[PDB]
Amino acid sequence: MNVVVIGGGAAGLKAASRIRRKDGDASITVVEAGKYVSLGRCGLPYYVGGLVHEVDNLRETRDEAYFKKLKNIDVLTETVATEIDRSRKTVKIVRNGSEDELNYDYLVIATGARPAKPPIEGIEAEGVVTLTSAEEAEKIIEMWEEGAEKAVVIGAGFIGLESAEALKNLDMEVTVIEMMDRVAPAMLDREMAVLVENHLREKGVNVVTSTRVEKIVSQDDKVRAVINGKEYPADVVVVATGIKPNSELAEKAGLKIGETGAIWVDEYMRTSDESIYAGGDCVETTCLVTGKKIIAPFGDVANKQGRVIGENITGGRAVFPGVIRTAIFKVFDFTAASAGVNEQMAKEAGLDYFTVIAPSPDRAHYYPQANYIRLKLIVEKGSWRVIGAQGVGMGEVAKRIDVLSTAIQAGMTIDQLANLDLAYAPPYSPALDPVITIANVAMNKRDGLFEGINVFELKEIVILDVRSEEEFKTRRKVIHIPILELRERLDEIPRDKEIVVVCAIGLRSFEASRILKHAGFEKVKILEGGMAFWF
Amino acid sequence: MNVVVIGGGAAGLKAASRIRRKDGDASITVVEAGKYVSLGRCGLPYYVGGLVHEVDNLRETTVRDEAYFKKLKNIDVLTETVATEIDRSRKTVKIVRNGSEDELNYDYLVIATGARPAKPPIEGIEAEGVVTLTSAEEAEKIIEMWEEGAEKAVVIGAGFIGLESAEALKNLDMEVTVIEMMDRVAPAMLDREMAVLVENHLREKGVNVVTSTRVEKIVSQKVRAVIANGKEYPADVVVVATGIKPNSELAEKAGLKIGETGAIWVDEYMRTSDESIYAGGDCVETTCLVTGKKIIAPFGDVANKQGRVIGENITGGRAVFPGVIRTAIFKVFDFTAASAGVNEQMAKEAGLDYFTVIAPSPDRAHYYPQANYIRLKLIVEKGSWRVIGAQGVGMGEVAKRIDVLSTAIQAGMTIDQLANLDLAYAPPYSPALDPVITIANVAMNKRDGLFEGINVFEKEDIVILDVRSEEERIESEKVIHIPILELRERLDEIPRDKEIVVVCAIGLRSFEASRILKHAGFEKVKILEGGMAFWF
Ligand SMILES: Cc1cc2nc3c(=O)[nH]c(=O)nc-3n(C[C@H](O)[C@H](O)[C@H](O)COP(=O)(O)OP(=O)(O)OC[C@H]3O[C@@H](n4cnc5c(N)ncnc54)[C@H](O)[C@@H]3O)c2cc1C
Ligand SMILES: Cc1cc2nc3c(=O)[nH]c(=O)nc-3n(C[C@H](O)[C@H](O)[C@H](O)COP(=O)(O)OP(=O)(O)OC[C@H]3O[C@@H](n4cnc5c(N)ncnc54)[C@H](O)[C@@H]3O)c2cc1C
Ligand SMILES: CC(C)(COP(=O)(O)OP(=O)(O)OC[C@H]1O[C@@H](n2cnc3c(N)ncnc32)[C@H](O)[C@@H]1OP(=O)(O)O)[C@@H](O)C(=O)NCCC(=O)NCCS
Ligand SMILES: CC(C)(COP(=O)(O)OP(=O)(O)OC[C@H]1O[C@@H](n2cnc3c(N)ncnc32)[C@H](O)[C@@H]1OP(=O)(O)O)[C@@H](O)C(=O)NCCC(=O)NCCS
Ligand SMILES: [Ca+2]
Ligand SMILES: [Ca+2]
Repeated sequence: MNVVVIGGGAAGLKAASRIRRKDGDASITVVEAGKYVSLGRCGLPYYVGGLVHEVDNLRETRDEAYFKKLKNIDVLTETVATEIDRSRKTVKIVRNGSEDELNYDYLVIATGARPAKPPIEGIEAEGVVTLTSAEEAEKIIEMWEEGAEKAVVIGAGFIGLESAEALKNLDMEVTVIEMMDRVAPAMLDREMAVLVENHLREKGVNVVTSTRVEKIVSQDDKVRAVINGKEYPADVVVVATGIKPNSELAEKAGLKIGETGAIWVDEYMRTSDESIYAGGDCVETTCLVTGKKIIAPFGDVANKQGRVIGENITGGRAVFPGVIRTAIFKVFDFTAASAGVNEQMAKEAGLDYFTVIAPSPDRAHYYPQANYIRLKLIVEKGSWRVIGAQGVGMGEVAKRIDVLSTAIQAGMTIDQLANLDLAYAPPYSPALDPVITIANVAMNKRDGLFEGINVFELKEIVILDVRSEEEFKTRRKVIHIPILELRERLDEIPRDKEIVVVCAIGLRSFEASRILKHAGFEKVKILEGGMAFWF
Repeated sequence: MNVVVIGGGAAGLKAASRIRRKDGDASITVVEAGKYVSLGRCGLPYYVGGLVHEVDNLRETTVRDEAYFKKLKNIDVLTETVATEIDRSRKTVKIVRNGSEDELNYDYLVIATGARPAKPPIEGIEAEGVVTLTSAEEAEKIIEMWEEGAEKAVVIGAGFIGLESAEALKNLDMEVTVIEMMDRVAPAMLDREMAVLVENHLREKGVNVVTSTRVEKIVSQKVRAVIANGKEYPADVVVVATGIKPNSELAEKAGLKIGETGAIWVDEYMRTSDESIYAGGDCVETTCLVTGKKIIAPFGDVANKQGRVIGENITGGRAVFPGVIRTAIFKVFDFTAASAGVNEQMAKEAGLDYFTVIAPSPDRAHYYPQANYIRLKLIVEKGSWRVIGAQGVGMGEVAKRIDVLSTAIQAGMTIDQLANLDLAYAPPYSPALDPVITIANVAMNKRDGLFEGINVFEKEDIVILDVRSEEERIESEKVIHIPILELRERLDEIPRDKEIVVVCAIGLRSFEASRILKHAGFEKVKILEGGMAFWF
């Protein structure tokens, strides 16, 4: 048969490659609009930053010849598909300025997504870019070659912050302007995003939240951006404020657009027309924790979908049930990562939930280069199914979020979580993995064992520092009694007042809280996270 | 309530601690036969190897002795007190402390006596220089014999303890030999195809290894070990790492039930025959969850999980420990080796009909710096399509993929649901499709029959189709070289007569070669799953 696919990225070409494997004499035409094809855009930041030496490192082991000689896939570069005709099973295209028509039996719509442009003045001014194409990344390189030293990023998304770091590695002053309460809003709660935020500031990236941008001042077509009513010079601006899926070829063909604005498909990835599969960044998908439909615009999602499309055109049955939003990005020295549902979207899903956060050693506390990762876990009440997890930190958080991610897709309970046999040795984890121990911490709050509160809760009431050595401390109703000294002292403690137990990262806070309870104290609050989030 | 606990292993003191947090009034007494309470054994190798400066560190928080457990948890820890007999009718425990004999009254009793090292019945096994890494005493015995100038060593056992000892001892710039009776290093964890990698990294790091050899005698004056083939290996230190025995003897002497393994039997609640007697840690029988088999999982993580549930039910709860999956990990030099779930040998002895697949893949996006290629092996059950075991070895982050796959195995995931698993991907952390997702797809490619793959084990007429660019490789004998990007065209070269075995660097471009020829109708085309990596 002949298959025509509209794309050129992860989705398009993986779909193409799998159909080639299943059928060796199907006719596969991939229609692409740009010069480059199969480019590893999921790296462009690390190219700007210098980790990657040249852009062709993100297409390697890859021109049209590669796809011809290897897979016998005919890829037409710099050709636009301008209309789909489902009645004649045709795709009209433009090439060399002379139009033509491709006839298909199966068709892949894999058109990706474009950067959403905030409707504001000066957006098209020179020096305002997006990190969507090789070309735009390079332009950032030429303006730094030409004397650019100040940068504004709009948006603390993972693309935003990675272009923040990429740009600071160019020795530019970076300021990031975020619309929301905290940095990385899709992935994190305030509670946690504080950390990331302060790490950025500590690396010379300035970060301002809960502000829009009003205008982009341009001189001779340059820049400076008006925050709240402030100005932030800028020789470049990268706009990273979300995406908008390239679905209009699909809508103008009668294909069904779901409430995200993106092409609706089913589990099989077929679109409304049976002959017409679509997948990747242009397509809607289901959040399997809540079942709401969303756009999960990631590269792993794209390969997974594009393969299921490939398999189906070839006659098989394969499903892509949905996603859970497990994302991860890398900041200077911190990792941040998210799985399942966070507090805002757990709220908008109507789920009754409870929250617990417990940081833990990376590897054996005594082994060299052990770090403290900070995990927050969101558990659904009654069922006790775990519905979200998030992590930020200095050392190895990615593994904990991968395990908690597959735990959440398993619908595991904090009960069956706590006894998950994990791979432990002193260089890899402590005896009970951070994921284990926060399972236990969830059940100590659930079982009402301890009553627990976060750090935003500032009401300054007595705070007890069950610590022991102050090099970093808080100023003050601060009474200090070492945990080891507590069984004995305990006299200072007053009672009849709210005492909020506070240790270094909350372990000893727990072990005190229960000590006080035995004592007879009525109000004891343990500070989740501990001095881990005090800053 | 007063609760007694035999031994301050991990299990013993986590059990006691969990009780303490839920009951401030209970009397908790812990009896310990040795001087040191709560030492972290899992770190003694890295102590000997020098990563950890002081033995005492393995007992720190940022020294956690009886005064610690008294001042902080109001737990009465009795050091150097041996528990000699338990009597369930009397509900008492006889202790000998100070060469005097007393008794301990109890309402609930916890047995957490751990395991002693199994000692192979050999002549000279009690000579000087022969050690186990079971206690801080034996560990610093090693360090002092090196201080006195020992340079030759022999390890018996390619288990994790033995292997960690090989690296620790070689870090002292000694010449280290490992002798293991079975055909492969790390038998309980790995298969031969995988186990050879670990082996070869050991020899390329200068710890020499002899497999499929027994130890027959130890000579002395002060050591030297004669090995099978009567090969004699000089020795100035030997560590025996041959396995363990659960310290369950007071239990059967008290009439409690001993399981088929020799360890104390426990139910899911971690109780024994006597309900007043809970038992956990290295002395207890456990369930392997994929096969239902009864086993001994003498690991520190299972010890603490049990210890917590034990403490939870003494203190009026409902704790459950269903078993384990035998997910273990060790580090040898620049390599990491890990297993979860069932292994080939244990799968056939469990009688399950399964298939296997091997597919190495990059640590991170190939263009990102410090990408390594981990090797994953996946054992998937027939009919169900459940993933029942995985092994991974390599330089790079393998541990992540075995933690995720171990989770999938305990959740009963099939390769079909494994392929869709939403993981955390960004160029510095994984490639677009994580190695786990890729092996899932390669498995569904075996099950779907799209490729016939065979392992690193070939003397039959056949042409080895080599797709690669630079040959720096198999050398020869029926090898035809055609790089993959020219293969589409150059075909009347590959004789459409003989069985073809496509071999590439990692196994990936081979799959696209094998399918290319499938289109060409070659029929008798098979593939080397694993790639060039599994080769000598
Ligand atoms: C800077 C950056 C960093 C990223 N980092 C990550 C990350 O860390 N992790 C992650 O998971 N994801 C990341 N992504 C996202 C990832 O790139 C996308 O999810 C993935 O590229 C999806 O590709 P796709 O095939 O859906 O669309 P694309 O890869 O965008 O492919 C679009 C192609 O379609 C072609 N096209 C579109 N419409 C037409 C038409 N009408 N006619 C002809 N051709 C057309 C265009 O030529 C374009 O070549 C990142 C993206 C960017 C930009
Ligand atoms: C060198 C080494 C490295 C290891 N590495 C790892 C690893 O990397 N990963 C991993 O998962 N596991 C590892 N382990 C295993 C881990 O130590 C065990 O799983 C764990 O120690 C078992 O806990 P336990 O308390 O049951 O045993 P133990 O901690 O040994 O507790 C036994 C205690 O009971 C006391 N006792 C015993 N009998 C009596 C008696 N009759 N009277 C009084 N007291 C008694 C003994 O004094 C001892 O103090 C390692 C073990 C060793 C030795
Ligand atoms: C690679 C790309 C062109 C598709 O090419 P592909 O041939 O389909 O993908 P691979 O190179 O890994 O080979 C894929 C197949 O070989 C298989 N394979 C077989 N043995 C294997 C082995 N030992 N190891 C790895 N893969 C193996 C894989 O399972 C996969 O199987 P499948 O055909 O059933 O799907 C596409 O992913 C792309 O466009 N990448 C650039 C866009 C992108 O992802 N950007 C993100 C930037 S980080
Ligand atoms: C340390 C030991 C005695 C257990 O004592 P413990 O006080 O109960 O263990 P911890 O120090 O971790 O404190 C654990 C408690 O703090 C809880 N906790 C509460 N909030 C926490 C937080 N924010 N972070 C960490 N722990 C927290 C833990 O869940 C746990 O409570 P719980 O199990 O009752 O539900 C035992 O593990 C041991 O002997 N370790 C050495 C033996 C060993 O592990 N050897 C292997 C060498 S690596
Ligand atoms: Ca994802
Ligand atoms: Ca384990």
